[PDB]
Amino acid sequence: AGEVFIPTFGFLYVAGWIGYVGRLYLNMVKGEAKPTEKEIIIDVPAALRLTWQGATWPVQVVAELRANTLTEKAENITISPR
Amino acid sequence: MKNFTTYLSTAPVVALAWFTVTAALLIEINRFFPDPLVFS
Amino acid sequence: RPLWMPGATVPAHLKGELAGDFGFDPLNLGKDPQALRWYQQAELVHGRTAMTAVAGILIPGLLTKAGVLNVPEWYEAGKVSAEQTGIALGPLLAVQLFMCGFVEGKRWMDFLKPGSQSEAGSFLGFEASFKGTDNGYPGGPFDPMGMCNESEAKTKDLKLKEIKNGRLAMLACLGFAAQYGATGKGPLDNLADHLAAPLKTTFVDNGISIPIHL
Amino acid sequence: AYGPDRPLWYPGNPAPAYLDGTLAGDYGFDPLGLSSDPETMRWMVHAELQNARWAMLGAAGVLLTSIGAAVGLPFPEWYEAGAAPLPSTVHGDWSFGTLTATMFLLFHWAEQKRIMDFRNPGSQGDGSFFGITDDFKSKENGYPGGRLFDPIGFSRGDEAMYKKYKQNEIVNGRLAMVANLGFWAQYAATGKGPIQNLADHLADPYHTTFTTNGVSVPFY
Amino acid sequence: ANRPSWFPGSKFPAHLDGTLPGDHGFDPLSLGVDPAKLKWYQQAELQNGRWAMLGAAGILVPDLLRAVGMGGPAAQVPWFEAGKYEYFAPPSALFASMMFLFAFVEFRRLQDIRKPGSANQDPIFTNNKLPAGEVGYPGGIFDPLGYSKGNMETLKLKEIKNARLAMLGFAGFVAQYQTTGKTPLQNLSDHLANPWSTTVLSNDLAR
Amino acid sequence: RPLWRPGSAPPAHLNGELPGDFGFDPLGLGANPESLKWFAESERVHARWAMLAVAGILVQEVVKPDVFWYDAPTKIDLPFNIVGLLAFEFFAMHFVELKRWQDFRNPGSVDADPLFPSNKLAPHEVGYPGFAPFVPGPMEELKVKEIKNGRLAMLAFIGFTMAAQVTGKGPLAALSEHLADPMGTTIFSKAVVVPGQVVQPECKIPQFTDFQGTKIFTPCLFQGLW
Ligand code: CLA
Ligand SMILES: CC1=C[C@H](O)CC(C)(C)[C@H]1/C=C/C(C)=C/C=C/C(C)=C/C=C/C=C(C)/C=C/C=C(C)/C=C/C1=C(C)C[C@H](O)CC1(C)C
Ligand SMILES: CC1=C[C@H](O)CC(C)(C)[C@H]1/C=C/C(C)=C/C=C/C(C)=C/C=C/C=C(C)/C=C/C=C(C)/C=C/C1=C(C)C[C@H](O)CC1(C)C
Ligand SMILES: CCCCCCCCCCCCC/C=C/[C@H](O)[C@H](N)CO
Repeated sequence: AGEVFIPTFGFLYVAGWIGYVGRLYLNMVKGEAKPTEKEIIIDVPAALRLTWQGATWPVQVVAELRANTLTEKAENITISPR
Repeated sequence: MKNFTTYLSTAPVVALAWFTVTAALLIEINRFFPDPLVFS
Repeated sequence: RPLWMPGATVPAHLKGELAGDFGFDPLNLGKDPQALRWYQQAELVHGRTAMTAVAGILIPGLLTKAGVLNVPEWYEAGKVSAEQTGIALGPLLAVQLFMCGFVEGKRWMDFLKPGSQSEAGSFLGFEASFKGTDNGYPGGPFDPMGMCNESEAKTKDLKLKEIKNGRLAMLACLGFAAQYGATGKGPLDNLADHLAAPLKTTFVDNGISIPIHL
Repeated sequence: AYGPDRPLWYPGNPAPAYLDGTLAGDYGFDPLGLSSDPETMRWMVHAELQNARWAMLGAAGVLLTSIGAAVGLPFPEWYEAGAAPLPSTVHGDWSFGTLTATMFLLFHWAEQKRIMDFRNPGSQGDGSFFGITDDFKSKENGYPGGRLFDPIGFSRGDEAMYKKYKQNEIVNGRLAMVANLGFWAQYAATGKGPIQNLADHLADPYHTTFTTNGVSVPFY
Repeated sequence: ANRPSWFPGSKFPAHLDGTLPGDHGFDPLSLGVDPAKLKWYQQAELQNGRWAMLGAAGILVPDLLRAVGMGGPAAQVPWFEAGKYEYFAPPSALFASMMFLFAFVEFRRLQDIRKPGSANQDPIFTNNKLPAGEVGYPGGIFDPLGYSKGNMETLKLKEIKNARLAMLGFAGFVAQYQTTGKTPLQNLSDHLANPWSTTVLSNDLAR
Repeated sequence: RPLWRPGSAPPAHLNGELPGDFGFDPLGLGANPESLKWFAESERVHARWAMLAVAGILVQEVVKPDVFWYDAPTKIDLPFNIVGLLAFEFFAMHFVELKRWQDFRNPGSVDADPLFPSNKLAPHEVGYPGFAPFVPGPMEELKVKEIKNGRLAMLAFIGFTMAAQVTGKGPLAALSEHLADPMGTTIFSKAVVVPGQVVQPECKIPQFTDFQGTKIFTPCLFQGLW
């Protein structure tokens, strides 16, 4: 199990951790004044207050699936003309 | 200092820092625990 | 209100209401009201299970180390009982899963729809008892001696005693596992060895807690 | 200090705006504008009121143990007073690993309360710790006055004496910090430890300088 | 200008006003701040005390008779050894019988802590019944010598004080036996021989 | 008001009400009024204990000149075991100290016989219990004599201890040694620290003095800074 198997989950946990923390920050700067100027000059303070929040990302991600908040409504996403 | 810290927060500077820490961590890990092929 | 840390900023969704609300949600996990409700039930279940388990690992041990019983170590009783009873692991576990699954199913649906198990006609004669009072508090068949019916402040005391004792028991179980994982001995053994030379027998001087190579 | 016309660092050069002169030992000395931010000033002031205080205790030790070792009294010099065997205890014998862990554990508790009050003033004074309230309050940043931290009542007494005392602390602390670099740099050049270096310099003052020590001046 | 203080010169705890018998204002850990709990805790002092008065008179007495020699081989058995001493039935049977007996008296008494004045009545004999009494003080048949008229107040402040002393006494007997490993009278005699060197400190230092 | 240094100015906190006030607070210790009140109790208690001690040390040298006051405990046969004597001493002192302190905490609370309420000490000032069967002269005059005598005694004790560490004898023996060679027994004549040299007086006190089989650590006060 130590080969590939166990290592698989290890990456998945950190991978989802990185992704979840990123979306947490993105969705906080969205709304805040000029959200485009907090992507170039990163708010290191708030970015450092969201890193540990991704430790229990699996618990929070599921709670969002079982609440319909992880994804967006299909009638609010712009789509290319068919 | 408010505006120097603003510069040290810009994407290029923050990425340079984050990566250096991550790289050094992996280097130091292999330095003390070398040849990590399997999780045993 | 007492807080997990003096000066710590209380979240917002943790308004003093749940038993043990010390304002500890650093990673804002219980932000969702529904999530908080399920987590509340999950906590109570975890604490109650741990309390009835650490009592089955410490109590039986303290009496074995006092000559009263002969119960084996918690990390060895499983095999001793298996060879003692003779029941195969597979069959023993499967039966347990089915029984636990049924009781969990009823509690699960009662959360999904509060006070639903008391459906007229469901459990032959007993459905009424299967009503429930508040989230993780199925008053009625449970709590028979009616200790949570005295006043509205004996409930709030007996409920802070369940949570603080549970949280402690839950951490105690984690400790016992880690203690044996590193020390390789029973919990009492670890405590006795520590009290012997308190300043020379800690997690630091175990060899596994901190693999000091440098 | 404690004045708009307080003596400055480079007579002539004007003092920084953030350095008004109120802060203890203010001489308008921030060439690289490190404390340009007001919040940075508060943190830097607290940090200085932390390094200097520890430095002062550390200097008192390197000087008392050294004075002892020179007079003859069995005292290991600051540099070799770590390999010295740890003393036993009624509870049991001391282990380096446990000693370090216990030292950090205790420090974490105190540091948390100190920083928490620094971030949230009066936060510790909530009777949470055994009812201690005002004693856990902070008279000023870096000044945790009370009946547990200022027992004699210098702060509670004459403010002029308190203010004067505040200047003494800052000046003495800055000196101790500089002195400490000495104790370390004189060791990492002479290899003898202070009070032996003071004794050598007072026996041949002209031929016992930093220049003649091998490490300081490489060519000489 | 109030009740005696456990430590003269100290203020009385707010919850401890003086209504309770023996209310010398002593609750440093604020254990009985809750009035509802103060009510339970009060009854528990009485029961724990009354039972310890009998326990102290159940250890000192047998040893006293044993010391005088008046006590039989039974008294010659130390209290911390009476358990092994044989009688007629094994230790288990005695405990089980006392349990069933206790269940009736205990539950009947509880009916009074829970609904005050709802147990005073002979179940077998409707005619027989105890008169009204404070929860904790049964009276009636429980006071055959009829001392419930002659200064109940100071006879009650006599009980709590004796009870508290008897409770500390049973603590001393166990603690002394826990360390000295001897009967209470033996420890007392060891003291009255060299009292300036048989103090707990000297004994524990020797240990 | 007489001042410790004629021509000096007494600190504001020392307006002068406490007996024996001489405007002496160079470091401004009793700046806090409550702190000064405590220090005042400390000064009187220290003086009274020191006054009894200094006198005892001198007497125990006129009567029994053999036993040295410093090592008297190890040179005297206690009628009772130290453990027993210490035990009784602890409870005895603990009781008086508690009642003594309670008065300072809440004045006029412990001013009564707890065993016999009939007995009750009359109203009194803190630091002055009320035991004044005989007062030879004005109370304040005697108060000043008590504090001046006490302050002198406290200084004398430190002198007794330090002299007992530099020399190895008591106060009377040391004074005689001075009276014999006055210009060659002074501290200057026995210890000199020059910018290059360090002559410190030998510590005549064994680092550890065994007592009844238990070696008791007896350190020479800051032997390193003499
Ligand atoms: C918060 C940052 C973030 C997150 C959560 C995601 C998430 C996702 N990306 Mg994406 N991406 C990102 C940044 C991010 N990306 C950036 C910066 C780039 C430009 C290089 C891309 C370019 C990219 C491409 C081309 C594709 C995706 C795709 C995907 C999806 C496939 C899952 C996967 O394996 O990841 C994939 C991630 C990558 C391939 C590269 C991104 C990896 C970086 C290192 C993570 C970002 C870290 C961020 C800087 C942290 C910010 C923290 C904040 C405090 C500053 C997934 C949902 C795939 C897709 O669309 O699926 C349908 C795909 O085709 N991404
Ligand atoms: C419902 C009902 C009904 C009616 O009402 C009546 C009644 C019957 C009464 C009820 C019942 C109830 C119950 C069941 C309860 C339970 C409880 C418990 C068991 C707790 C525990 C609890 C438990 C707990 C806390 C635990 C604890 C533990 C601990 C701390 C431990 C510690 C440790 C560690 C880690 C490790 C080492 O090496 C050792 C030590 C050091 C030792
Ligand atoms: C009030 C307060 C308040 C604050 O807040 C806090 C604090 C301070 C903590 C508190 C205090 C408390 C206390 C002290 C308590 C105590 C108790 C006791 C001791 C009891 C006894 C108790 C005791 C008791 C019952 C006793 C019992 C006994 C018995 C039955 C019997 C025994 C015996 C005898 C006869 C003899 C034989 O041969 C054997 C036997 C059979 C074995
Ligand atoms: C055996 C341990 C006893 C510990 C000493 C007494 C318990 C200390 C508990 C501290 C709780 C806060 C201290 C007192 C607070 C006040 O009385 C109010 N309850 C809180 O404002």
